Amino acid sequence: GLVKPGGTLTLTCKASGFTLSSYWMCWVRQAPGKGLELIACLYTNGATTWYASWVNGRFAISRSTSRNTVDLNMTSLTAADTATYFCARGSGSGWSWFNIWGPGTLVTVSSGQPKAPSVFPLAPCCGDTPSSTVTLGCLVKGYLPEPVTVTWNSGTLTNGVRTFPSVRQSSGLYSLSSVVSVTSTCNVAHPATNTKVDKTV
Amino acid sequence: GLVKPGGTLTLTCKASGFTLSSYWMCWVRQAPGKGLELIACLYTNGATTWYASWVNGRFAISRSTSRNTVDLNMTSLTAADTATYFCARGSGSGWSWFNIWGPGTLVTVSSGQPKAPSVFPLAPCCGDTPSSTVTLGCLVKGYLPEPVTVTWNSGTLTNGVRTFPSVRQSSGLYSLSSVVSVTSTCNVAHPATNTKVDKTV
Amino acid sequence: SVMENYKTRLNGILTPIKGALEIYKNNTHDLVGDVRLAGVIMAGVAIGIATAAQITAGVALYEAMKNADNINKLKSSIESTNEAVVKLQETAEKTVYVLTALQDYINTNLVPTIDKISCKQTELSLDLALSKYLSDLLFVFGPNLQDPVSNSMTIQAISQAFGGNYETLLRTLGYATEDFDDLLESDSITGQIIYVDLSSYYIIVRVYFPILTEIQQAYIQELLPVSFNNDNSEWISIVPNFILVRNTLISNIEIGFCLITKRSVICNQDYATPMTNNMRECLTGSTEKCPRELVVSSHVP
Amino acid sequence: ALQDYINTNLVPTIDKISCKQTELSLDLALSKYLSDLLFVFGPNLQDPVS
Amino acid sequence: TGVMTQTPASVEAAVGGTVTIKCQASQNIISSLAWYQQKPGQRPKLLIYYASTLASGVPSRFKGSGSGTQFTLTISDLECADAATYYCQSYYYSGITYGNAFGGGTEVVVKGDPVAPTVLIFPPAADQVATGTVTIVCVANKYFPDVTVTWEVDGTTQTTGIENSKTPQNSADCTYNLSSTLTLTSTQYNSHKEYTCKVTQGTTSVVQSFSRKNC
Ligand SMILES: *[C@@H]1O[C@H](CO)[C@@H](O)[C@H](O)[C@H]1NC(C)=O
Ligand SMILES: *[C@@H]1O[C@H](CO)[C@@H](O)[C@H](O)[C@H]1NC(C)=O
Ligand SMILES: *[C@@H]1O[C@H](CO)[C@@H](O)[C@H](O)[C@H]1NC(C)=O
Ligand SMILES: *[C@@H]1O[C@H](CO)[C@@H](O)[C@H](O)[C@H]1NC(C)=O
Repeated sequence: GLVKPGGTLTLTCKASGFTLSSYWMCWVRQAPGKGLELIACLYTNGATTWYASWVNGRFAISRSTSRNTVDLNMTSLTAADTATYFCARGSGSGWSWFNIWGPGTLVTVSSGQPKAPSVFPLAPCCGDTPSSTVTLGCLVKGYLPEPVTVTWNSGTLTNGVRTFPSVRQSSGLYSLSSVVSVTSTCNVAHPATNTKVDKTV
Repeated sequence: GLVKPGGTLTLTCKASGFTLSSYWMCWVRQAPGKGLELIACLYTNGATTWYASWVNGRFAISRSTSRNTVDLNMTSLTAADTATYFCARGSGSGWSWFNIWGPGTLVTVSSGQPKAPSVFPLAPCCGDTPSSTVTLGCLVKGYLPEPVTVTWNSGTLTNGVRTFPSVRQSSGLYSLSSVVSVTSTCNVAHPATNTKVDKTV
Repeated sequence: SVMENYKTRLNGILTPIKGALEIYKNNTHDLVGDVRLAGVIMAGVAIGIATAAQITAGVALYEAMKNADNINKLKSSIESTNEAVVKLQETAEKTVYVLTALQDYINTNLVPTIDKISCKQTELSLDLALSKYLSDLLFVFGPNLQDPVSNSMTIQAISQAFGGNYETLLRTLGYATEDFDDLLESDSITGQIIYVDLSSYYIIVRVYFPILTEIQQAYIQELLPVSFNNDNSEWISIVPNFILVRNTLISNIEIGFCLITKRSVICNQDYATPMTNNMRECLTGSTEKCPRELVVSSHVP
Repeated sequence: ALQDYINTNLVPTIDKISCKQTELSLDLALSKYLSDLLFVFGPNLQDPVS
Repeated sequence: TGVMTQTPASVEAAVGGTVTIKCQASQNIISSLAWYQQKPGQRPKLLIYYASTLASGVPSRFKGSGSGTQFTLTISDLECADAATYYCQSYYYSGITYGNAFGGGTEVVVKGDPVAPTVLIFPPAADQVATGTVTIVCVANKYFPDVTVTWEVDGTTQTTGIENSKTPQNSADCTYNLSSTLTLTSTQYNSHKEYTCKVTQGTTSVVQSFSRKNC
C-alpha cells in the first residue's frame, strides 16, 4: 500500500477460484468515496489488451500463465492514483459483466513512510456509577497505511462490535474508534507496520 | 350503423395498439345471437388477400398505410349482412389465432331511417308504501339504430346497475330497460340520432 | 479472443483489395467541371500499365465514389447493425441496405442456445463458423481476385461474402425483371467492389444489372449431328453445330460462354469468331469441303 | 425441401427469438435454397425432356 | 470515446417505495448493460446483466429496462438493506466497436422509522495525556435521520479539532452511528474544567457531560 509519488507498484489478482486464463479480466479502481473506474482488461489469448482513454500506457496487464496470476503495473503515480484496485473476473471468456470481484489492494501515494499505530484504551472511568448497560472499546490513531484490522479478544464475542470508518487528519495520518457493549478484550493489528498489540482488557 | 339494402358501407379498424402493417389482420363478423364468421384477411405485404368462399368479391380489404388503418368495403347488402363486424389482429405477421379483438362496429340494413329514442321514467308511484329496499330505473324505446349507451347520473353509483339487452318489436325498432336499487339520476344517449337527454332524477 | 483472431485474418485478406482500389482512387482526380472537360482525368504515368477494361473500371470506381461517400456517412450505424438484412434511412435519400455475414447464425443458433451449452462450447462453435466462412470466402476474395478494379465479376461470385445468397442480395435492392433468371444464368449481372473499410471490416459493392437487347438482323442456327453411312462405315460431319448469322454474314460463335434457351441465345458480350473460307463454303453448299470422322462408338445419334 | 430446417431450427427457437427475427430467418433460408437450386433447375436446364 | 451519464447522484425514498435510476450511454450499446450493488467497505455485488436479466439470487423487485442509449433501473418495495451505491457499466463488444465505461454512481438512502439518538462520551487515558495531545470521542447510537454535532467547553463553541465519521445505514432499521472526536494539547485540556457534547436531531437535542476528575 505504501508508495512514493513518481514510484512504481505491481499488484496481483486474488480471485483464486478458477483458472485465470479462461476468463475475461479487468482491473477496476475506486478512489475513496468515489465511483468505480475501469482501468484495463486482458483477453484470454494474452496479447490483446483493452485500455481506458485516460491511462495512455501508464498501466499494463500481464499474466504469470504458470502460477495463475494476473498483474498490473503502474508508473508516474500521483495523488489521484490513491484508490482501492479491484481485480474483477467477467463471467466469460469475452467481454462481459463481472460476477466475481477480488478483495482489492489498498494503494496510498504519500511522501510519508509507514507509521506504527497508536492504540489507546478509552473507557468510562471507574469513578462514575456503573449502570447495567456498559459500553467499552478501543481507539487507534497515528498510522499512515490505510488498512486496519480491528478484532476483539480474538473475536469470540462479536455481537456488540461496532467498528467505525477511518478518517484523515490534516497531517495525512488516520484514526478510527471501536465500541462494544457487554454485561458487567481488544486486539488491533496493522500489517504494513507489522504491529499486533493487545492489552488492557 | 345505418345503411339501405343494396347500399355500400366502409368500416375501419379500431385496435390502435400497434403498427397495423406488421400483423395478420382478418375481419370477423357475428350476426346477433349467431356464431362468429370469418370474412377476409390481409397479408402484411398488402396485395395478397384471403377471402371466404361465400363473399365472392362482395367485400374488399385495404389499408391506409399512412394513418395506420385497415378498411372493409361492402356492396349489395341484404338482411343477412346485419351483424357486428370485428377487426381482429392475429398475433403474428402470418396466419395465426387472434389475441386482439377490435371493439366492433354495429351495422344495420333497413328501409327505415334513424329514429330518436323515446325515454320514459318508469318508477313505483308515490302512493304505494315506501320500503327500505327501493328499485328505480329508466326505460328507452322507439329507436332504430341498435347501439345504445345507458349511463346513470354520470355513473358515480354503478353498484346496483342492471342494464338489459335490447329486443326488436315487430315494426323493426328496439327497446330496453334498466333498473337500480339505492337507499331512499339517469342519462341515456343514442349517438346515431345524437340524442343525450337526462331528466326526472 | 476469437473475434480478434478473425479480425486479424480478415484484415490480412482485405488489405490487398483496398490497396488495389487505392491505386486508382489516389491517381484519379476530379478537376473542377466546366465546358472544356466533361469528365475526370486518369494519371497514366502513375497507373503505369493497364488494360482498357481496367481503366474503364477505374472510371466506374470514380463514378461510384460519390454514393460511396454518401453511404460511408452512416458508418457508425453500419457497425451497430445486428440483423442479417437491415435498411438505413436518414433523409429518404439513397436508402442504404446492409447485409451482414453470419449474423443470422449468431441470432438464431448461438444466442438461443447460449443457455443450453457451455461458454467454451459456444466459443468453439463461433470460431468454427467464422473459419468455415473464411474457407468458403477465400475461393472468391483471396489471392484469386487479382484485379479488384473490374466490374466483370458475377454477382453470384460477389455474394460469397454473404454466403452465396445472391437472391437475397438482389431482391433487397429491388431488382425485378422477366429476364432475371436469364440475366443471372448468362453471367450478365455483375458487381464491383467500390470501398473497403479495414477498421470496420465491411465493403460496398456496386451491382451492375443490365437489360437484354435483341441483336437486330441476327440469328443463331443449330445443326443436329447424325451419323451417316459411307463405304461400309459410319461417319460424323465435323462442322459447327452452332452457326451465327448476322446481316447474312456467317461466323462461328463461342456458345460455351452463352446461355442457350429454346427461344434465343443470351450472351454477356459478342462471342462471334471468324470462320475459315472452306467451312463457310461447305455450309454454303460445297459438301466436299466439310470433313468427316469415323464413328467407332456404340452410342452416337 | 427445408422441412428439416423448419422442424429442428425455427419451430424449436420460435419461443426464443422475435417473430420478425424468425420471419427473416425463414426468408433467408428460402432465398439461399433458391440461390443454390437455380444452378440446376434455372434456365440452365434447357431440355427437361431428358 | 465511451462515457456513461448516470442520474441522479443521490436520491431519498421511504421504505416500501420505488426508486428509479437512469444510465445514458454516449453510443448505442445494444442491451449490453450491467447493474451492480456496492455497500460501503464491501466489494460490488452483481444485480442485472443484459439490461433485463436478473442475476441469480437477486430479488425480483430490482427491475432493469432499456435499449441502445437509454436505460433505467427500478427498485420497488424498498427495504432498509437496499441502501447502497448503485453503478451501471457497459460491456459492449460487437467485435469492431469497443464501448466500456462505468456509471458515475447513484447513492440511495432509505427513510426508516425516525429514531432518537443515544449520546455517549469518553474520557482520555493517562498515556493519552502524554506527548501533549488528547482525543475525546463523542458517539451517537441507533439514530435517524441525520443529526448535527456540536461541542461546547465552559460555554464556548469550537470550530477546529473535531472529526466525525458515520457508519453505513443498519440493514434492519436504517439507523446511522456517529464517532465525533476532538483533539487539543494536554495543557489546554487541563486548563478547562468540563466539556459537553451536543447532538441535534431537528427540534430534538441530546447533550452529554462528564467531570474533569475521573470521567
Ligand atoms: C513495471 O514498470 C517498471 C518500469 O517500466 C519496471 O521496472 C517493472 O519491472 C515493471 N513491472 C512489471 C511487473 O512489468
Ligand atoms: C366501395 O365500393 C364502392 C363501389 O364499388 C366505391 O364507390 C367505394 O369508393 C368503395 N370504397 C372503398 C373504401 O374502396
Ligand atoms: C493512397 O492515399 C492515401 C492517403 O494519401 C494513403 O494513405 C495510401 O497509402 C495511398 N495508397 C497508395 C497505394 O498510394
Ligand atoms: C439482444 O438481447 C436483447 C435482450 O435479451 C433482446 O431484446 C434483443 O432482441 C437481442 N437482439 C438480437 C439481435 O438478438
